[PDB]
Amino acid sequence: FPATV
Amino acid sequence: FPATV
Amino acid sequence: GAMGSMERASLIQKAKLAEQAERYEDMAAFMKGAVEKGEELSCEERNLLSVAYKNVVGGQRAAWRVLSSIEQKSNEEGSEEKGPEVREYREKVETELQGVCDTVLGLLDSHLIKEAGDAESRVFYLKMKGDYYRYLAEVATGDDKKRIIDSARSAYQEAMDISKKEMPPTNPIRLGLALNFSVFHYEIANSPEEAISLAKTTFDEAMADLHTLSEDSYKDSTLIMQLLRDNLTLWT
Amino acid sequence: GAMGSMERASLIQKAKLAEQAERYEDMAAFMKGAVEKGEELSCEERNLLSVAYKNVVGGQRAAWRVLSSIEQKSNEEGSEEKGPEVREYREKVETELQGVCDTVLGLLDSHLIKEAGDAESRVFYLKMKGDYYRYLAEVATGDDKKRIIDSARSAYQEAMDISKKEMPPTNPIRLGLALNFSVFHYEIANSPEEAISLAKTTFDEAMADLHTLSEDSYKDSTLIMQLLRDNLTLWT
Ligand SMILES: CC(C)Oc1ccc(Cl)c2cc(C(=N)N)sc12
Ligand SMILES: CC(C)Oc1ccc(Cl)c2cc(C(=N)N)sc12
Ligand SMILES: CC(C)Oc1ccc(Cl)c2cc(C(=N)N)sc12
Ligand SMILES: CC(C)Oc1ccc(Cl)c2cc(C(=N)N)sc12
Ligand SMILES: [Mg+2]
Ligand SMILES: [Mg+2]
Ligand SMILES: [Mg+2]
Ligand SMILES: [Mg+2]
Repeated sequence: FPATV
Repeated sequence: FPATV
Repeated sequence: GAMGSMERASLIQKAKLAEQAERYEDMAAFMKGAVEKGEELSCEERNLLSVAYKNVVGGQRAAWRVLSSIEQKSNEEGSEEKGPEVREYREKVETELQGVCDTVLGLLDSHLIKEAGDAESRVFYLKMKGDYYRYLAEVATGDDKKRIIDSARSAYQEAMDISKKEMPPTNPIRLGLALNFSVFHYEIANSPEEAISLAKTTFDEAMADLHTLSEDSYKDSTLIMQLLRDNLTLWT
Repeated sequence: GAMGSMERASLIQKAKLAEQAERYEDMAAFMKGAVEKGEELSCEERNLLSVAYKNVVGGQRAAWRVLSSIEQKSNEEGSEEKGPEVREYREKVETELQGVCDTVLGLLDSHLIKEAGDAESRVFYLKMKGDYYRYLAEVATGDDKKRIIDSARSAYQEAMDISKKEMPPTNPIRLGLALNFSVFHYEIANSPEEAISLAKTTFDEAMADLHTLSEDSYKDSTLIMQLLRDNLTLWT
């Protein structure tokens, strides 16, 4: 999965 | 802490 | 409101203790209680709210993905029928996740967003609104999916528009908003080109503004810039 | 009983799914429902019950230790008074932990232990009884502490007596019981010499019985033997 904040 | 199972 | 009898300051203090103890469900309940006191939230308080709910929903999303993967394998050709249980339990986790998202969206609509006038509060809350509609979209199907997707897009877009007018390109809220909206484009809206373009433009405009920053601000901004680069590497 | 309407087999299946999803509270609720069906538990089912509750209470214990450390620092000379909040929140976590232990002990007393006649079930449940009284003892104070401590000791001792008569010295249930009873002696009963003696004797008697084991059983037993050695290294 891609990075999110 | 010591090991327990 | 189970927290109605506790002082606002005590709720905030207990949210910080719950964070240290990695008790994120408690942390979220304390922050929900704090929001329901009706006063605006400071920057630190906004981040306590977001950390708490992000951890709660993050665990739910991770569990949902495990169960959905098991469910899909049980529905492929050749697999043995194991009954309704995998679907039922995936649905239970999904309903609990949707309930958390509904709770957060309810706090934003009553009444955090409408009282948020400074960019750093309003953008933060609109980013949250996009994020929690995005989590709903991850589990939605069909036409409900379309309206949920558009609500996420609309919230992210309003946040983007404000952030571009009112924040420098290195502002960590602006950067994290762009990171997440880029992921929305890639994973939710089936718009990988838009996702890549947004991540690249965000990264490059932040790069050019780093010279204005102190050492501590530089650290905060470059951390999120590295996540933009990480995603670009995953996608190209 | 919230699980009263779900089939026993479905509860077991969902407990296994919850384990894969790292949803240990759900896993424990499913297994509690399975126990409350009234039938004895198989070996696999006993381990699903124990894994579920061990993870739940383990998180509670970790949180309690964080909060208790903060509470003690706030009560030392020179520290600033920050009000009742740390104590209150430590107490909340403590009460939830005690409730989990009371629930497990209630399942053992109604009616798992009294129907458990084979050593591998009876020893397992008596070990659990000692473990959950031990977790109560970790948070108990004063005279209540003494009676809780003696209940833990009594359960561990009955389990030890059966295990020595009915199981080989490498049996993993027997080994784990001895490991945990040794920790009880060191951390709860203020008996470090008894703890060290038990760990050493257990390790040495298991060593001498490894020759009887298959490769898979050897792996299971030596894993727990290494924990006995780890504790001995921590204590000597
Ligand atoms: C205004 C300052 C003191 O507070 C913050 C700013 C930015 C972030 Cl990201 C953050 C995260 C926090 C947390 N996890 N407790 S406090 C906090
Ligand atoms: C029917 C679709 C389009 O909308 C939803 C689905 C699921 C949930 Cl949980 C939810 C919460 C919402 C809110 N608090 N505004 S809208 C919404
Ligand atoms: C009888 C066999 C098939 O089942 C077990 C034996 C021993 C242990 Cl330790 C264990 C842990 C399990 C789990 N975490 N699901 S199943 C299981
Ligand atoms: C008063 C002391 C000696 O005993 C206890 C304290 C706290 C709890 Cl949670 C508890 C649960 C118990 C059970 N289910 N048998 S005894 C017990
Ligand atoms: Mg007040
Ligand atoms: Mg553009
Ligand atoms: Mg039946
Ligand atoms: Mg002896």
